[PDB]
Amino acid sequence: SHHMKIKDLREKSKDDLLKTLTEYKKELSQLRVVQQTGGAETRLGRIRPIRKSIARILTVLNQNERSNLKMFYADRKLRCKTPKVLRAKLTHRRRLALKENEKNRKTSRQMRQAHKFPKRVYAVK
Amino acid sequence: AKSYTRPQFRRPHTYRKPAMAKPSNRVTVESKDIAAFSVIRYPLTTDKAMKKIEENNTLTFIVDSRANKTEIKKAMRKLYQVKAVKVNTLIRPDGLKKAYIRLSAAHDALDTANKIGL
Amino acid sequence: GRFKPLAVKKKYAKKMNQNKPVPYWIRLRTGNRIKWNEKRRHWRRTKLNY
Amino acid sequence: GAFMYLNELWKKKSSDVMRFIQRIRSWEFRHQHTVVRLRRPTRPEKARMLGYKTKQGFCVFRVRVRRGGRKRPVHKGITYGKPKTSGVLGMKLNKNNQAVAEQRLGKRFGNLRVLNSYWVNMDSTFKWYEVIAVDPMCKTIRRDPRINWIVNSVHKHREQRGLTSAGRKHRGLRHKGHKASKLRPSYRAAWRRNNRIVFLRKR
Amino acid sequence: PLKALRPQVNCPTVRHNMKRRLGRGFSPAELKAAGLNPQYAATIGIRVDSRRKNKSEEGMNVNVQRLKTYMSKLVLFPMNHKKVQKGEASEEEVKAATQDRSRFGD
RNA sequence: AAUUACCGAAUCUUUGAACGCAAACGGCGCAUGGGAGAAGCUCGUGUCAUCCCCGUGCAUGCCAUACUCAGUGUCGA
RNA sequence: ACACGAGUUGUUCGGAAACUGAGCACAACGUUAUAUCGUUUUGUUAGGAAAGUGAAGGUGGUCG
RNA sequence: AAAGAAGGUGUUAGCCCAUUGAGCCAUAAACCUGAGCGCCUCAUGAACAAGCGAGUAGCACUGUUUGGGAAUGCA
RNA sequence: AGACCUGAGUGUGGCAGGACUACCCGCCGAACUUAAGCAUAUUACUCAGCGGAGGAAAAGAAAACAACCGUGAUUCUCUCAGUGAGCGGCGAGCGAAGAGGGAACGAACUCGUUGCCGAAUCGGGUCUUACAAGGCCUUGAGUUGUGGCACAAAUAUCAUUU
Ligand SMILES: NC[C@@H]1O[C@H](O[C@H]2[C@@H](O)[C@H](O[C@@H]3[C@@H](O)[C@H](N)C[C@H](N)[C@H]3O[C@H]3O[C@H](CO)[C@@H](O)[C@H](O)[C@H]3N)O[C@@H]2CO)[C@H](N)[C@@H](O)[C@@H]1O
Ligand SMILES: [Mg+2]
Ligand SMILES: [Mg+2]
Ligand SMILES: [Mg+2]
Ligand SMILES: [Mg+2]
Ligand SMILES: [Mg+2]
Ligand SMILES: [Mg+2]
Ligand SMILES: [Mg+2]
Ligand SMILES: [Mg+2]
Ligand SMILES: [Mg+2]
Ligand SMILES: [Mg+2]
Repeated sequence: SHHMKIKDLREKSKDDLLKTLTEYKKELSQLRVVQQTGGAETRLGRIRPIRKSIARILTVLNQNERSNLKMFYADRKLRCKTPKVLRAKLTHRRRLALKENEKNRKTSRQMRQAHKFPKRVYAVK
Repeated sequence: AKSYTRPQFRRPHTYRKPAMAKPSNRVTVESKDIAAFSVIRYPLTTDKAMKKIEENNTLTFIVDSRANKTEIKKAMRKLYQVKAVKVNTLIRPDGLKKAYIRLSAAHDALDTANKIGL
Repeated sequence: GRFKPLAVKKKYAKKMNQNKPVPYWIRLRTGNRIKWNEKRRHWRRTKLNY
Repeated sequence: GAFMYLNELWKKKSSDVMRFIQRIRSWEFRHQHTVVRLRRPTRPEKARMLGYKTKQGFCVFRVRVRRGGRKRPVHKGITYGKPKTSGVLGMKLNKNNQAVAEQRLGKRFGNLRVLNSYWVNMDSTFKWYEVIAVDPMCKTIRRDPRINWIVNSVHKHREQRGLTSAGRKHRGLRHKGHKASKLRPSYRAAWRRNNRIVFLRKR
Repeated sequence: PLKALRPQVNCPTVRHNMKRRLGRGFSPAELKAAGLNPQYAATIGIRVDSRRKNKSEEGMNVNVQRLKTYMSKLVLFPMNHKKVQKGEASEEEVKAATQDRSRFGD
């Protein structure tokens, strides 16, 4: 029956997606009254296709909010006020670890000795 | 500073700056229109419930257990175009919260309960 | 008595909703194992003590 | 050089001038807290020897420990069993107080990786040690090649495991030859090695 | 080679005087007697030992001859295989070249 | 628009190191923002007093930092 | 007992919001190899700058 | 049969089924390849008389630890 | 007035806290047992207790072994060696190291000091597709010293354009 496919659901705006969310929370709420007052097994039984299509509208609304907010903090030099829900979640230990732009830092002498005496490729016969 | 008239040195009040308001910490939509479908769940249809619709004026619903009586009245206005004058909530031994909702005597209880359908 | 915390009332409410038998159509599935409920608590035999 | 005058002045610790300065210092240190942060180290010649630089993420704390031996904490001095284990007062801890001072800093200020400390001053009751710590999240410390090793998470509490200089003292790792054969790399690393009943396969 | 070149050193303790084995590295006097920079020799496959003292000329000349043999077998590929910089391979040598798994470098 | 397996995008109640304060309390704050609002006021709309919801900031210690201070500490006009 | 279906309605009732008591022990401070230890109401924390409240007045839109 | 492989199927399966090979297809980074390969930018290899770790080491007493004994290590 | 020093208060950006804990590092630390009793000794520098990491940890680059024709960081293995070592009511019992055959191994480097330089440094801004080992700017730290060059594998300093 009524079943929001997501391909025709990602082309909606933020206002029409909310207007069809109130449409489908309302249709679920007036099937919770037929689930308590008897209920034919055909009218009841549209409880999964509504409740999983509410889950499709909310995952289009939420994936369009993180997309339009990740492209609000990586745009410029505002990346110190980026909220931590939008940052790259790794292991806790991997965020504190030395990045590889760091950790290969070396002395002016340590650069010289790898330039004055570099490791040669060679063979033997 | 100067003019120390008390026997002990209490802390002088420096200038103290307010804290910045952060932009956001939640990335999730929350529709204010669907927000009262979680307050009101479904009506009861028991024998004590059917008697109170006819004889007193009241309607009976399972509501969510973490709502107060004020926000149940406001959900019985936006969902159902009726006026609640009195809500008497009750957390059941089942674990659910049941509300008895008396209408304003400008609104018929059966005319609302046919539109809901029960 | 009358005094209970609501967190004790909501634990006592879960055990009332668990004290229901196995339905009959469970006994008709393919790889069935369950005849009876093995956890039917009675208020006199065994005490929860919440 | 300027170090050589500072270093040889701190070898004259018993002379009348350095006994005056340590007199004043030991007065004003026992009217401070157990753990005190300084802007600059009290001995800059000995702090930089030991690893401190006047960089951004380095920081020095002066830590106080009490002197004397270890009273065994048995109840009422009553202990049981064999008479060799009966002593309460003459027993002595197997960690020096410099290590104990470094562990009291780093168990208290958890976000800081302490490297080693040094002796500052004695009293009849207390000893003081400036413990050099370093902030591993400071951008100066992460980008600097000769100190960025401290940011790696194997150095998290070097003090609690005996990896500082004062830790390596009470482990016996000042010695290498026949004077340390029972204790290289560890006493437990040699106990396990010398006592595990090896079962060769074909035997 | 899978294993770098190691010197021939004697064995200590008069039980083992008449024996020889492979040392840690060539001293920086056997290397200079072979006309070879010790910092440069570590890149072209030679182990170097700054600690060993060379207390006789027979034990020094054995390991110089190991270095003189090794450099004549050495091929030493170019950095840039178009612009050859020094005495290096000539790509008829940088294509016929092989390695050993001879378990000692011998 | 099957179903299953896998995984990158998300959701993830109340708690718990648990950290606004508490706690056999589904309890109570101080700033701040949003909401709903049948009394009022407005020329039924707006606006909306308390009341009532919802988000965020706020444990403590420390490191770095950019402003307000204390000191018969040493100076200095 | 067993199965099924119900049943606990609050401005004022009891509690909390919101009291103090015997006491407890968070912060602070000290101790301890170790905090999982001590002190913490005899008016009362802490070598101990823990009051963020504001009388009166000055500054300039409102009511006699 | 380059496949005999050992699981399933109503009763003992190489032939009933799945398997058991050569290889095909698709890949966020990372990994590996004349330190893969260009461009920009940026570094820079080779040519042309002084001293070196001080409440430290040691020593004494005590305590412990060790095969370490006129004292192995430590406090 | 102002400064410097030593301390506060807030703002901003961060971090520590608990879990696991087989192995590993630091401490703490027994007794039953054995000695045909038992107290030294043994069990055992083990169990239990407390703290702390990692994918391993710890060790590691000679204030080493040797006494040789010498060896050459650490770790591990077989052996040394249940020892004509040693310790021990010299009782019960305990207990190694060097050498040699191997595993691994591109294995080495960084400060401090000294000498020569002296902010050439670091952080924040900002501009280059860029939180550049880039420019340019900053009293913000810093001269109570950040950085560079040389120090046994050494043959030394600055230029510069090839
Ligand atoms: N026959 C009795 C059994 O012997 C078994 O062990 C027997 C053998 O397995 C064991 O042999 C051991 C060998 O396993 C171990 N890996 C090394 C040892 N060299 C051998 O021992 C051998 O040499 C010794 C003298 O050196 C002889 O006394 C002994 O008889 C001989 N088997 O010695 C025992 C003599 O037969 C078990 N210990 C046990 O099941 C049981 O006591
Ligand atoms: Mg050994
Ligand atoms: Mg809480
Ligand atoms: Mg019953
Ligand atoms: Mg001494
Ligand atoms: Mg922990
Ligand atoms: Mg036993
Ligand atoms: Mg017996
Ligand atoms: Mg244990
Ligand atoms: Mg390591
Ligand atoms: Mg320097």
